[PDB]
Parts: sequence; C-alpha cells; structure tokens
Amino acid sequence: QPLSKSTRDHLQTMMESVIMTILSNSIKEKEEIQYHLNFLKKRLLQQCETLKVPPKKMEDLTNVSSLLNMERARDKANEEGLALLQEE
Amino acid sequence: DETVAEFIKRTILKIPMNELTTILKAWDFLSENQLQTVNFRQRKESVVQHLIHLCEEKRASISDAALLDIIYMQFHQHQKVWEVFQMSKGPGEDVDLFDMKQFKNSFKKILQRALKNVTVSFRETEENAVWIRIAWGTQYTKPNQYKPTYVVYYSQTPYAFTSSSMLRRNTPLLGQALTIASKHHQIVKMDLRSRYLDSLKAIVFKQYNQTFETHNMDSRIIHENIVEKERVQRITQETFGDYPQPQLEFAQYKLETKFKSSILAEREEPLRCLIKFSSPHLLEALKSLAPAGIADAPLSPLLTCIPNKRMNYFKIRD
Amino acid sequence: MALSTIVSQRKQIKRKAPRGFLKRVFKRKKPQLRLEKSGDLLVHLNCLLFVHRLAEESRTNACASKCRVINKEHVLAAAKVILKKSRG
Amino acid sequence: NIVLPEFEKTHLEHQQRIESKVCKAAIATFYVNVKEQFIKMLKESQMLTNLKRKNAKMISDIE
Amino acid sequence: RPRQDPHKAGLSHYVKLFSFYAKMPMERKALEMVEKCLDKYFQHLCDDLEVFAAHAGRKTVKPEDLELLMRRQGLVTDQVSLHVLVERHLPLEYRQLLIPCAYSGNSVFPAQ
Repeated sequence: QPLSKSTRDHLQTMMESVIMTILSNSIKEKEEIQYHLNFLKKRLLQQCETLKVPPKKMEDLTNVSSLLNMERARDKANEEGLALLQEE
Repeated sequence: DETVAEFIKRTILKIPMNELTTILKAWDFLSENQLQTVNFRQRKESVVQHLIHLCEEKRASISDAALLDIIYMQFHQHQKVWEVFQMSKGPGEDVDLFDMKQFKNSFKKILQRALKNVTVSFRETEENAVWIRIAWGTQYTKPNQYKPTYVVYYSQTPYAFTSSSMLRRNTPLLGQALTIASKHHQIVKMDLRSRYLDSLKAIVFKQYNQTFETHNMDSRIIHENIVEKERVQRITQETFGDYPQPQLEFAQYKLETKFKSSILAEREEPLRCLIKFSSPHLLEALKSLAPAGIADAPLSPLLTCIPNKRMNYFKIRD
Repeated sequence: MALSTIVSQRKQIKRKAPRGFLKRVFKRKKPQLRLEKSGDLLVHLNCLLFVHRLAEESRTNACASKCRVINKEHVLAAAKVILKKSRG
Repeated sequence: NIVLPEFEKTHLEHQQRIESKVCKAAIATFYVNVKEQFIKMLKESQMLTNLKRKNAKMISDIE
Repeated sequence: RPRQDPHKAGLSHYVKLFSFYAKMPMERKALEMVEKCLDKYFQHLCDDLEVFAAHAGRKTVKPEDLELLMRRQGLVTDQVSLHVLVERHLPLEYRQLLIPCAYSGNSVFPAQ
C-alpha cells in the first residue's frame, strides 16, 4: 500500500527548506543549479509516490520532540510514584 | 493564577445577591475598608467584575478559595443528599483525649500517602463540629475542583455525615482515613439518606422528642360511627406520638414475599416488587391517612418505625 | 431601566450631519487653513466609518469575556487597536 | 524502515549522472541532512509509541 | 433650565450612533470615554491633513487629500472606490453635492 499524504507533505516541505538553505550559501550558477534541484525534487516525489509500504500510522514530524519530552516527564513522575508505593 | 480567579468567580456567581454581604463578611479575606469602595446597588455582573479585580490585586491562593466554598456550602447545605457513617471501637479501649491538630495531621497524612495530589480543607465549626472539603486527585492527575466531597465530623462521637457526589471511587480510603484519625477500629455505613442534614442529625442523635413530664354545635346533626372515629383518633395519637415529626422526603421498601390470595396457589417462588414513597413532608402525610379514611386504624409497623429504627431503606423476606 | 445602563437604540436618529460643529472644531485646531465648501461632508463620512469600526471591535471583546453589557475595559481595549489603525 | 534502502539507491544514480563538482558537493550535503532528518524522526516516533504503551501499562500497575 | 456645552453637542450625535451599531446594552461609564476617543481622533485627523496638503505645496485642503488618507486607512481599495462608499452610507441630499451625475442636456453637477 502507498504511504499517507502526510509523508509527502512533510518531505516536500523539508526539501524546499533545505534547498532554500543550500541556495542561500551559493553565489554563482543559480538557474542551472535550481533547475537541476527542482527536477531531482519532482522525480523524488514521483518515486516516493510510486513506492509501496506495509500499512502503518505516523504522527507529524514537527511535534514529535515536544510530545516526547512530556512523555519522559510522565515517565519519571510515574516511576517515582510507583517506587514510593512499593516501598510503603 | 487564572484557575483560582475562575474558581472564585464561579463561587461568587452561585451566591444570591441579597445575602452576598454576609458571606463576604464571614469570609473576611478582603480588608473591611475595601468593601465600602464597592457598591452593591448596581448590577450583579458589575459587582462580581469589581470583586475579582480587588481579590486579584491582593494575593489569592487556592486555600482561601476552598475556604470560601466551605463557607458558602454550610449556609445552604440542602443542595446535596447526605449519608451517615458509624464507627465502632474495641471493648477494652480507654476513652481518648481528642486533639484537633493531631486529627488534622493524621487525616492529612493518610490521604497524602495513599494518593499523591489532593487538597483538603478544614473549618472548625461552633457547637463541636468540623467541616472538611476534599478535592480528589491521583499521582498522574491534578485535583478536580469541580467535584469536591464534604464531610461533617462530630468529635467525641461515633458519627460522621458525608455528601455522596464522587465518593464511590475512593470510599474505602476515606473510611480508613476517618477511622485512623479518630482512633476507631471499624466503620460501617448506615442505610439512611436524606437531603435535610438537620433532620438526619436529630434522628441519629435521637433528640426529636424533647417533652418530659415533671412537676416543677348544631345538635340537629347526629353523628353515628362516633366511637370508631374516636378510637381511630386515639390509635393514631398513640402510634405517631405528639411531637413535631422530623422532616423527611423519601422512603424505599424492597419486597421478596410470596403471593397469598385460587390465584397462584401452586407457585412456590416469591413475587418481586420495589415501591417508594415521596412527599414534601413525609411522616406528616402518613399521620393523616387513617383519620381521612384511606388506611386502617393501626398502620403497619414498617411505616411507623422510621425515626425509632433510624432506617430509611428496607428489605423484606418471607 | 437604571440610569447607569443605556439600552441599544432601536431607531437611529435622522441621518443629517452636524455640519456646523465640524467646521468650528477644524477651525480652532488649525486656524490658518481654509477648507473647501464640501470638505465638511467627507470628514463626516470618515467619522462614520471610524465609529462603525469601534462598535464592532467592542462587541467582540464583550462576547469574548461572556459579558452581556459592554463595559469600559472592553471599549478602551478596542480604542487602542482602532486608533492606530485609523491613522495613516 | 523497509523503504530506507530505496531512498539510498537513489543517491547512487544521481551522483553518476551529475558532473558539476559544486553540484555534487551540494547533493552530498543535503542528502546527509535529509538522512539525519529521516533517522531522527523514525527513532523519535518509535520511542514515542513505545513509551506511550509503557505509560499505559505502568499507570495500570500503580492503580 | 438647561445649559449645554457646544462641544458636547457635536459629540452627542456620534455617541448615539455608536449605540445603534453596538446592538448590545451598554453601561453609562462607557459613554464618556467614547467621547474621549472621538476628540483624540479629530485632533490626530487634523494633524495628518496638514502634512498631505503641505506635501502637495498647497495649504488648502481638497477632497483628493481625503481620498489619499482613506486609502492608507484601508477603507478605500482597488475594488471599493470613494464613490461607492458615499452611495452606501450617506443620504440623497448629501449624495447630490458629492457624486456628479449628468442630466438635462448633458449638464454635469458638480463639474468633473
């Protein structure tokens, strides 16, 4: 089965961001480099759309870090609570 | 904090307009000289808007909000339906010397160790009572201030009255806290529920009867059946007494008796029924049934034994 | 109805503009100028659109705070945004 | 995880076809960058789900 | 025996019109500070009219200066002109003096 629309949304967005970053630091040879990069980007979009993957569920890439941090916080709190209860 | 502001605003919005000043005076968290600055002639909404600003300018915690909730609650105290507990002790145990501070500390610690996050308040009431407000929480949730629990504990006595809102989840824990803090071994729940806490109190302490005997017309109409009327009047007076009846509003009976009347003679199983009585002033409607002619002269003992047995819900078997 | 709170006007007064008032106020502040004969009317139009903006913004603040009566702190907050927007 | 080699094999064909040395360097740079993004997001999501089920089990334990 | 400040007479017109648009009951204390808002707007309005006229090199204030201000205010855009705004918000008697219309032998008033 094909992967979800979110994967291409996120990968597309991050590729425009990284292309912007790499064109920021380059001075000469603009048109050819950007045309080649756009061709590579669109061909990679086609390849990833054609790709097949077993079904799965993925949460958005932007918010993984914060939710992970709160998960560690909950981890520590619940661990210490359980340890105290067991000691009593 | 915004949460305490919202809590105080909601509590004040509950209060009726005419008696808001007495509640504010009893709470007396705000300075007296601040009160006359606010005018109560204007709209209720404007008054609460101003009061929020005054209480926000000063530092307001959650403890004083809980105290305001307790003060508001003990004025109304008919918005909830109450239940009774009874505690028992061992035969050889000596009479204890009650100390308020120790009771507060023990009741604090039991809840603090069993759960993790919990808010409990105290308001030492006159006439030898204690009001407690508890907000329930656990290790992984903050306390819920919307659904508190109130308990009235009479020190030196085996009785405590509790409100049934969310106590179903943590009933054994509160039972243990109460029986440990007051040095009692066992506890049981009396099957007597009502919305009138004072009537419950009068029944439970059995002080509804306070009379002690000490030495210190158109003759053309002829009423037959006069002797029967006088006899039913005498029987009603003997059975229901002469004191003012305590005010209840409900009574429930569960029946599991056999039908005995040709009709279902072969049947050997009980007939399953559940009946309820509801009235604005029960025990006063019941008293008037026999003179009006709707019941026989002596009522069945199940109806005339509410206050003497301190019972409200019954179960009957064959 | 109490003196303190005024109910919403069911019927608007006649749409006639106070032309005389606008001329004097413009006169006292900047005496040296002369205004064209019809310039007073356009100033009146400009004032209508300002008051229309002020009324909309005040209503939103009152509803946001769940208040059925427009209060002074609602309208002063409205004034700060509109006055800066009204200057160009 | 399964489709990771597929993206890797794409890098091989891009490099051979391209000839400009600065372009080759740029391709290498942002390819390393996107590889870092892939690995970080995969690991974070996986450990997030794992610790989520761990939290559910452990709150059941304390209860 | 009434005595009214002529300055308050002018503001009272727009204050009543404010209560019409609000469509909510409004507290008395909100009234007077709206009056405070109005005079501030008029003071800052006149100051802005100085510079636009001064920039053009004429001291007299002409309507196109008022058009330029409202375009910066966002009221006037490409789609919504000055003539459109007059049609929506002003009575007929004010419309004749402002918006020109030809009639009775191609005579146009005001001349444009």
